[PDB]
Amino acid sequence: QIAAIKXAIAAIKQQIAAIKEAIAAIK
Amino acid sequence: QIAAIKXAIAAIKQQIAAIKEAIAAIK
Amino acid sequence: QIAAIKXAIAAIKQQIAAIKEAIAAIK
Ligand SMILES: [Cu+2]
Ligand SMILES: [Cu+2]
Ligand SMILES: [Cu+2]
Repeated sequence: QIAAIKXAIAAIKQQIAAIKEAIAAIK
Repeated sequence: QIAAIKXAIAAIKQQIAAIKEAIAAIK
Repeated sequence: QIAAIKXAIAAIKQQIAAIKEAIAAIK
């Protein structure tokens, strides 16, 4: 369960980076 | 504590999906 | 490990709030 939480957070970090890039390009 | 972490991640997944939709509509 | 997961989630919550503000200003 703890390793699954760590994996989910790792995928979320990746999506956050992509979202910020997209918003940065617009701005 | 572990179940609280799982709940927080579930809410974050939901917000990520809504953010990507909004950015997708703009793009 | 559990406290590290809690810290990572706290930083993610902060980034989500900033992302939603930026998207809200655009919309
Ligand atoms: Cu990786
Ligand atoms: Cu649900
Ligand atoms: Cu703080």
